[PDB]
Amino acid sequence: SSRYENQKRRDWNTFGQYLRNHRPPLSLSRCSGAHVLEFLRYLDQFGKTKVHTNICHFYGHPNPPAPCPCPLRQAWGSLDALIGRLRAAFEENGGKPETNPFGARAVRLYLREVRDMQSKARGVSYEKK
DNA sequence: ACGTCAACAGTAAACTA
DNA sequence: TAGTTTACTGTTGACGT
Ligand SMILES: [Zn+2]
Repeated sequence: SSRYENQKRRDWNTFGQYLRNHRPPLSLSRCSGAHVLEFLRYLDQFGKTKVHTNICHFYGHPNPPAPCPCPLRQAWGSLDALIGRLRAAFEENGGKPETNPFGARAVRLYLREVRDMQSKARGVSYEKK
C-alpha cells in the first residue's frame, strides 16, 4: 500500500516530467489517445522483457538458451498495472473521471494487442492462475 | 447470481548506484 | 548494501449471462 502509493506518486511525477520534456510541449488537457499510446511506446526503452520477432528461432520460447537481437519491451503486466496507477493518480489530483485520458478506448485496445502479441512471441500466458 | 472481466491494488526480484 | 521499478500477483467492484 505505502510502497504502492509511492510507486503511483512516482509514476505521476514521471508522467509530468514526460509532458514537460515533450517536443512540442504537451499539456495534460491535450493528451489525446494517440499521445498516451506514444507515451507507452516511449517506455519500451526501459523494459527488460524480450519480445521475439517472427523471424527469430526463439519465437515462443520463454527461456532461450542463446542471445538474439530481438528488442526488449515493457511486459503487458507492467503496462496493465501502470495504467491502473495512472488512472487513479489522474483522479486523485482533481481530474474528472469521465475525462480520464488513461481510460480512453485506444488504451484498452493497445493493451489487448500487447497481451495477445507478447503471449505468442514470449510463449507465456498472461491469464490469472 | 454465479461466472468473468474491468479497475485498480499489492508483492517479489534483480539490477543500478 | 538499499533503493528503485519492471514484472508478476491479487481482488473489490462492475459487468454479462
Ligand atoms: Zn529473438
